[PDB]
Amino acid sequence: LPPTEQDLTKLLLE
Amino acid sequence: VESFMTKQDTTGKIISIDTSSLRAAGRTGWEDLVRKCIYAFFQPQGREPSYARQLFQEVMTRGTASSPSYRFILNDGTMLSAHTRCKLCYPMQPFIMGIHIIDRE
Repeated sequence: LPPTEQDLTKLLLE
Repeated sequence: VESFMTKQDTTGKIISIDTSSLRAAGRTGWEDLVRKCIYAFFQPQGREPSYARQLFQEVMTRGTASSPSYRFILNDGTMLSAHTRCKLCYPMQPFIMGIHIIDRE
C-alpha cells in the first residue's frame, strides 16, 4: 500500500 | 552523499522519514524531491511490481534488498534518479530501514 499525500505530510512534520 | 532514510513496519507502512541529510545539503526543493522519489519508488514498473513492493517482499524473506536506479521529475522539470537499499532490523517490533540515494548527474 503506497503512502498517500497526507501520510507524507504527517511523516515530514513529525 | 545526498540521501534520506525511511523506516517501515513489517506491513511495509512508512512510520518515519529522516530528511536531516537533505536539509544539510544546501539546496532548495527537498520536500518536492522526497515526495517525488517516494512516489517513483512505489510506481508499478510496467507489468512488474513497483520497486517498493519488490524490495519489501525480498527484505522480509532474506533480510536485505536493493533497487536499481529509478527516475523522477521535480516541479521545475528537473530530472533526477535514485536507488534504494534496505535491511530488516531486529531491535520493540522488527522494522525495515531504507536508505534512498540521489544521483543528480
